[PDB]
Amino acid sequence: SFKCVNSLKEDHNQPLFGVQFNWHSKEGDPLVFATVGSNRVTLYECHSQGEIRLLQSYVDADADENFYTCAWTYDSNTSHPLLAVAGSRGIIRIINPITMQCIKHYVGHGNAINELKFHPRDPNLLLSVSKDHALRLWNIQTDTLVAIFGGVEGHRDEVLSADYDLLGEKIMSCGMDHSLKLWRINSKRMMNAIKESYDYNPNKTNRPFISQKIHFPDFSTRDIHRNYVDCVRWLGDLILSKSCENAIVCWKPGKMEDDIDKIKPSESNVTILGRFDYSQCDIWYMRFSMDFWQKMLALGNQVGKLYVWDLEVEDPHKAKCTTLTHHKCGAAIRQTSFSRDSSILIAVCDDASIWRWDR
Amino acid sequence: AQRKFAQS
Repeated sequence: SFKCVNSLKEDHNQPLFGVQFNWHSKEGDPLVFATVGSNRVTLYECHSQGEIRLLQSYVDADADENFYTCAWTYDSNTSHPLLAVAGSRGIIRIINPITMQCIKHYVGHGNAINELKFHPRDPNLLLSVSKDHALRLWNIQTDTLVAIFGGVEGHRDEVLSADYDLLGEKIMSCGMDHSLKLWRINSKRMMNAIKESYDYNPNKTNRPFISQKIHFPDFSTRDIHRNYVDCVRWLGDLILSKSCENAIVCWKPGKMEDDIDKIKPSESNVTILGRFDYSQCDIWYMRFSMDFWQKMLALGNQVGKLYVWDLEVEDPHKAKCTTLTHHKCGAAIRQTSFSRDSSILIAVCDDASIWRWDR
Repeated sequence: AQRKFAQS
């Protein structure tokens, strides 16, 4: 259970499409989160009395840029937290969150970037998904494009979301073609390509770095949803995904007993384990989130209502749901984030408003 | 074929 202890609004008055607490922080450091909207990324510290202290912002040199998403990692070189951001321009900016300057940036996607994710074990491995139908894997330590996932059996419309599994051995992606696609990155080929991206030094060579063109996923399905799939998340070997049909579905490839790592690309069966129902969330690009321990699940709707499910139950159908509402919160909640200690939940909205809920 | 916004 939660209480709303504060709200504010950013002065660009554009949608805030993203929010991420920094889980890559240190001992006792203030709780910091980033918001992305318009052409800016903004950093806030959380304090008691529900105080939300604005720290710094980065505004893009290009007034036409519109950032959609961000993700935290560690800078392997300096050991400080880094923040990657991307949006409609299809350019990944790597931001020093301390100084809010762009250190470097990556171009290549033929269009808007819809989602960024860092590998759960290796801080240098950045995943991006794009309006151009492709996913790309980057090594941000050596600035290399490791692989492009797309083409023959790739997505056939915009890729909207993706997620590494817990170990960082595989990725599930989803998009406007209604499909969810599995891509193993622990194959001998991909492990080797990652090894090569680390061994690449452009000062000591004239060879360019060659990307892998992964045209075929290791599993694909369109039998979970009947519309844009705009958020996917691993729950162990299970998947949580949502379309714009008012439910998050909990499912797995193959039969109940089939191990995810035995699944073949020809596999045509799926097993649905649970469904989380809610209302008035039919627009696309509405993302759900989970706390650090994955004990809970949060999703906001298009009228400013915040759902939180208790996932701490034997079977998915059993989960109870809390709804958080405030008479002043009436705009689409695009995304939520939990602080690392699960004590704070933040929601950001289409009217540039930010909402703090304390556990 | 599918809207991203519910507001003006």
